[PDB]
Amino acid sequence: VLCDKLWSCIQGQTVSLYLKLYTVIDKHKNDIISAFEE
Amino acid sequence: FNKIWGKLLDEIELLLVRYINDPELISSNNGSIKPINGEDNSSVKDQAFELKALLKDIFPGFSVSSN
Amino acid sequence: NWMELNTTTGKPLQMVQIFILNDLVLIADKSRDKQNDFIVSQCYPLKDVT
Amino acid sequence: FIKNVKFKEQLIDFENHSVIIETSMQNLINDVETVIKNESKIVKRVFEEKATHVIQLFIQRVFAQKIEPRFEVLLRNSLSISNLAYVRILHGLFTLFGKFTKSLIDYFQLLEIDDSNQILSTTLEQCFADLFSHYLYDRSKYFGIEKRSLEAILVDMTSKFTVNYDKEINKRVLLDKYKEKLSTNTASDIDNSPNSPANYSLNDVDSMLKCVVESTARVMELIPNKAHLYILEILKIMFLGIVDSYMEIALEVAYWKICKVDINKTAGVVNLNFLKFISMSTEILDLLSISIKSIFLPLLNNSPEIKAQIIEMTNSQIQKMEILINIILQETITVISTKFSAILCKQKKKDFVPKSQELLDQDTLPAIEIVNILNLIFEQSSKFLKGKNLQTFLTLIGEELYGLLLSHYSHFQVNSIGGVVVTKDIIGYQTAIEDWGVASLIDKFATLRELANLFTVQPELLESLTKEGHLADIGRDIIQSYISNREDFNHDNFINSVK
Repeated sequence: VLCDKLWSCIQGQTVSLYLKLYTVIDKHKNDIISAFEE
Repeated sequence: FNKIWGKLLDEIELLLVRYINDPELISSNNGSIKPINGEDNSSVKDQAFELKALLKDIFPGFSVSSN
Repeated sequence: NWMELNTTTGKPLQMVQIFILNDLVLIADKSRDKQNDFIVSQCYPLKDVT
Repeated sequence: FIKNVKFKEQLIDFENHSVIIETSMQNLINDVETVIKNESKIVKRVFEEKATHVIQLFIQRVFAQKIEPRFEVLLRNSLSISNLAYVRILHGLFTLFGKFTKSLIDYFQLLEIDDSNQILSTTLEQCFADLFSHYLYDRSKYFGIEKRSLEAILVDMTSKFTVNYDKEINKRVLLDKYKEKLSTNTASDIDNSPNSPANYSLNDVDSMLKCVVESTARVMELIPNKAHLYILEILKIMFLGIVDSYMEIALEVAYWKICKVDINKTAGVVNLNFLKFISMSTEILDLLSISIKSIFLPLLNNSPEIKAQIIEMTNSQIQKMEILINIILQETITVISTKFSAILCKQKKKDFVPKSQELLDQDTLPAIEIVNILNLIFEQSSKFLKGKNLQTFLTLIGEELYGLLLSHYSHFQVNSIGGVVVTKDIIGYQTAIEDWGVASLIDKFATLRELANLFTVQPELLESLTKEGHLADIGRDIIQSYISNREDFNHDNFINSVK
């Protein structure tokens, strides 16, 4: 209903959190975000 | 649109020319807009910030602030 | 050939041919108007040019 | 293929461009400059055409050699340190591209061909514009992400400036979520001075003016003629940082000092808050007003939307921030007004409801609470605080002390010799409110002094002493009944005068 914009999106883009945070990892090691993201 | 806001342009531009027909033959050719308080180098802008530091001791700076 | 200056900041402006005629001024940016047909005419008359 | 050596950073201070490193490609730019003069003389001899291919394909091989490899490597390393690092060092990096570009202008003058002195020169400047175009001005990378890292350094070095004043001296509601959310629609710290913030002490405004006017100058002189828009963008980000984060955060610092608003018998946390808001006025209003005025006079190029930065940005922060501070000087005026009014009239039933019609003519809680409330209120800071609001603090806070004289001194409800205790305690406050720091009370509390000699209407001193000059501060039919403000009115037939 609303998590599809919010959190079912996040349940459809779960790995895309760290994958989208990797977008700053070529432009301008990876433990404290990609292992223990809470 | 350039009638629908064309005429909304010009009827505005005359309307203020109404309100500046003030009783002097007001002649309305200044353009200064002052607030409540009345270079050619690289670091001269920093000298303008430091010129505001010269304004930081100028004058007191005194004004009125009450209500 | 007066490559003009941005008068406020003191940096350069674009270049300008200075066309001082008999009684009118054509401070014309001829860039990239390589003519000198219809160049950028910062123009006025000389009788009140200061 | 450098690996981003120290240091990197040592450059994020509240100043101009700073420490390491060179460039080290200005090494390579000088090497391309004397290599440029070398192949300039060599190919000047050994060719037929001149710009072809020296300016044509060997300037192309210059930037394709250097500015492709070494300068995008320099963007990779300088950006690989940080953003505002490579923003300021992008201003310095591309400023060095203008340096060596000007060395190709004088080195262009070492060449002597007119079509080469035409846009074949500006082909080298156009490949300089291509090195610009890899981090192009057409995107929000070169300006809006420069404004974003400028917001990083702006909120960083400016929001966390006045550190314990911005965060925190309150919750912070601090009358900005309380009074301005009600009227325009109390102990919070104790007790010294305007001590970073206000403002802080104009040095944070010199810090935010230093770095923010610094990078404002950097993207100002650096970027193209599309400048007044971003000048209204970052200048409105100074309307964030100064007209909102220092008129309503670092002067919500000062309104956490005006969280001692409504300070009735609470004039100790407004004994250090007169100088705090008074120096928000002086340093923040005077320094930010004249500095934003004359600095804005340079900043406006020629536009009439620049007047929308004059009126709506600047002058509506003088009228809007005038609605901030003077309404918090209206409720701070209610703090000192409720202070002297409530606290100075809070004497008990032997002074402020005295029936002592033939005795008790001395000093009491009118003098102790007038000199304590007011002379601990405004003769702590506000006597030496605002000269930035000189006749407003002194003449208007003392004019409300005259209003408080109408609440304490001309409203001291004592009887026919207790009125003489107002003529030694509220006339003992009339000169004392005129020394209490809110010190305009030498004429209207002196009117309460002659009314105090009028409020002592006994059966031998009721008619003409009440009929004196400023004893018409007693009532028109309540001259003889000047102690009708008391328990007992005027001792057997108060009202034999109006007929």
